[PDB]
Amino acid sequence: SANMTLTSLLHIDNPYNLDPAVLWRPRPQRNRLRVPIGLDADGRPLELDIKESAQGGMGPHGLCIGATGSGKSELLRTLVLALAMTHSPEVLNFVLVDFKGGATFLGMEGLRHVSAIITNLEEELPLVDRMYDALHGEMVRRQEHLRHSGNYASLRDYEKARMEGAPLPPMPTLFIVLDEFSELLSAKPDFAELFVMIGRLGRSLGVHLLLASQRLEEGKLRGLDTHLSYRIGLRTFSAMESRVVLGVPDAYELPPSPGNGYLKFATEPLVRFKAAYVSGPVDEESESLFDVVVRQLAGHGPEPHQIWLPPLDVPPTLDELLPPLSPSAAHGYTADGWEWRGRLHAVVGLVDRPFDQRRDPYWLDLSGGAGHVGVAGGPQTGKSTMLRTLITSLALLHTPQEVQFYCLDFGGGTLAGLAELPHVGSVATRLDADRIRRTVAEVSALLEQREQEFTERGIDSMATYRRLRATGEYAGDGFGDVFLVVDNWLTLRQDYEALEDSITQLAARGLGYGIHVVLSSNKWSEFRTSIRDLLGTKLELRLGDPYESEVDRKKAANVPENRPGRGLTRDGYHFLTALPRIDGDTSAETLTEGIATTVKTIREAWHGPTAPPVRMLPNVLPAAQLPSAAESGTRIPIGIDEDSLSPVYLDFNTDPHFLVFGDTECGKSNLLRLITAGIIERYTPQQARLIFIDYSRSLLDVATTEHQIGYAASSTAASSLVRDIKGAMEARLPPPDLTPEQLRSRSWWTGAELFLVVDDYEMVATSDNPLRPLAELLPQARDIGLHLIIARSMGGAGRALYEPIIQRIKEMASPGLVMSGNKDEGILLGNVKPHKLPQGRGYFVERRSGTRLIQTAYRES
Ligand SMILES: Nc1ncnc2c1ncn2[C@@H]1O[C@H](COP(=O)(O)OP(=O)(O)OP(=O)(O)O)[C@@H](O)[C@H]1O
Ligand SMILES: Nc1ncnc2c1ncn2[C@@H]1O[C@H](COP(=O)(O)OP(=O)(O)OP(=O)(O)O)[C@@H](O)[C@H]1O
Ligand SMILES: [Mg+2]
Ligand SMILES: [Mg+2]
Repeated sequence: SANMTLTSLLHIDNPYNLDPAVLWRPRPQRNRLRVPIGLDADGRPLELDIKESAQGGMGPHGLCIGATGSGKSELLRTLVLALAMTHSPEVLNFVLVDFKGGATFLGMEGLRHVSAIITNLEEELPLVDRMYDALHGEMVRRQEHLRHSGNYASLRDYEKARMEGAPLPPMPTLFIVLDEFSELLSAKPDFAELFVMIGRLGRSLGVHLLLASQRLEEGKLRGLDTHLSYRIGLRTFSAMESRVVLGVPDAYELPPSPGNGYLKFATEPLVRFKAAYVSGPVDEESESLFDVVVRQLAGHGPEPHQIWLPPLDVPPTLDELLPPLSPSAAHGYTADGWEWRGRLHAVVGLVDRPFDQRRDPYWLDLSGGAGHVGVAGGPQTGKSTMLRTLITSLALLHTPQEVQFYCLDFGGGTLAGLAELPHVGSVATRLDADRIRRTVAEVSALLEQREQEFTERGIDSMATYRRLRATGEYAGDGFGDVFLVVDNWLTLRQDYEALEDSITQLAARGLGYGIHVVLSSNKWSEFRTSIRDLLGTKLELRLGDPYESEVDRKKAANVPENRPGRGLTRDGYHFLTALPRIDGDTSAETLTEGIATTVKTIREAWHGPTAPPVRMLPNVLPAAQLPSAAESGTRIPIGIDEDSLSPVYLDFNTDPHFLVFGDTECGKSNLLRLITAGIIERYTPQQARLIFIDYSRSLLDVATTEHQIGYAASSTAASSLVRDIKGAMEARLPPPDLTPEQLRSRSWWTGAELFLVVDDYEMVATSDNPLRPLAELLPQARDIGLHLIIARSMGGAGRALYEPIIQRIKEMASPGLVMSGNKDEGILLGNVKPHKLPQGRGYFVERRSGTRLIQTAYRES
């Protein structure tokens, strides 16, 4: 027995001129799914009929065993190719599976019969579980098709009803060839359930299975030995393996030459045969016969139903998951005229649904309820990338007047690439602490504004507000839907604990007023229990721990460790985050160049008002911007705070004294002239008078008025001015028997109040301090008309806190200001230790409102 060509057994004279029309002709009931595989001893061809026993013979399913060198690989090629040359893709589809990296089905791709070639599963082991659901889904799909089409019971009933005289789609029988199923089950033994289900359903569903392995052990065929009708035994490894698949050890004794084997079915005798080949040439009195055949058959017939889809390797882009994007008129670069534009929906990635034999785009409904977005994942998992997609995705479906973004980049500084977007208004890095506080303060203010205004106007919900601005006839707040983005929440609740509770309350009531938070961190446990529950839309990636997950502990573990972008959809499915690109390139190494081009496209397509910036404390605040005397009253504005950028006042009718510390050239003398000038504009010389102690002579600009009483530039002139004002205020001291009314009205004395303005107190606080005698009057300064306004340098200020004058001023809780300095001096006033501050800036300390960062005003001349 030499070796014969398959073209010979199929009665084909000319292989180089195949006609698919005369190959896929309607075959008789017996010849259906019946092809020759080789010749027997006598010389008669041996046919394999994989039809059910009730229709033909050798049952629906079968098994093939053959050790290395038995031609197991070549046999499987011959069987498939023969079936392909005898049937149309209309009536037959293949699922070719090899557990190990075998090139058995290499070249089968061209055939329209082949739905999927699943090779090499020993490596990416979880693919087995996917392949389970992909096939399990096919079983259910075929069944529901038979339940729906009519109420048929089997494919055969369906098929010829269809071909009898009916209108139905062709439903081809499915042939599944799984190689090395033995070492597959020894890897994932739970997979055997699929096999059993096939043996239970496959006959009616038209699904035929062929289990092939290099070597077998008897345990593997548990609950399968019955369903496997025909058995092809090539040269086995042991005598027992030959037995468990045939009943006799005859396969062990087969010649080492490949091609020889036996064929057992039911109770009918073995038939030794010799398989034909397809991997050779043909002669006459290079290239294989396989290639020649496939080359001609490829491209003919209906393309098969996809059972297996590309298993989540290369990430998609935003243009890939969205309709064609075009520069619209007064709508920017967006999906012009799309139904889902400006619906607060955003596409993020691609979800894998293998059971449903499809892959869905992942969409988020930030239109309320789930408007808050949370992201978690271990180091280098793909967070910072995820955020950039979500922002860009929203940026593509919305105009900068509809959405705004304010970011706190605490995870890599990658967000700075989107800073030129018209949708963003601020991108604060970890080094810009001033902008970080303001970014949160700005949104906090907007929330409070919308909290009141929405009730004042006829606005019942944020949906209405969005609908009002949509008319293009309403301005509102100047904002739309605002998104506060934090890259690393952990970093935030460490360096800025105060902002944790701040942003938390933003989330607790912001969704109803169009304020969204988009927070990201490493672990869900890094989010406090109070705020973690507020994140409606959670986007979970690969975690450092599969537990602590917010979807499924189990599933979380199956998420690829070192494959960035992979995650777990809320429904419990694997997905892959898209890339923030609209170019089309899906390569992560050229991401930087990609993002920059996307932002460039969106910005240049938008020719309107951009996102409102985060306003901050001015480097220089003009005193003219402060409320006038006719506005404030007797109160004197000195600057604005960081909290709400609102004026900060000093009311000398409530607290009589004021004290300010600060290093050299910080703004002491300027603040002193500012406060003084405020007194001039609000008091008449018969209401309040001034006395200056200015050794450095910095206060000449404000000592020219009629209020001026005494000006001292020397220690002698200073202490001289103390003697006469001491005895003066001593005269105003309350008589013992005064009624409470007389006390609070200050009736027993008349005249003006005295404002003692002292600049450079460190230079006047020598061994013999001129201000010392007045120390005993400072507590009684309220019952009289005394006021102390003192400025002192930073050096040795901490130890000066114990001086009689200052120690009593601080004791009676006088308003104070701590400007630029160092921490060596310790806490001077309030609860904040001094540090390097820009000119004019300081920490305003008041008994009420406590400590507050403010910016003092600059007064020229
Ligand atoms: N969906 C994706 N597809 C392909 N590559 C990705 C994807 N997501 C992230 N990457 C790659 O992973 C790298 C890290 O991304 P990213 O900075 O988002 O992770 P991270 O968790 O924020 O890192 P870190 O924890 O250090 O801040 C990037 O260089 C990017 O190229
Ligand atoms: N409120 C302010 N805002 C911005 N800049 C200011 C303010 N006040 C002062 N400056 C700047 O600081 C510089 C010094 O101001 P000022 O004379 O108040 O310092 P000082 O407290 O008197 O220090 P020194 O006692 O060492 O002179 C000035 O050149 C001025 O431009
Ligand atoms: Mg990061
Ligand atoms: Mg000064």
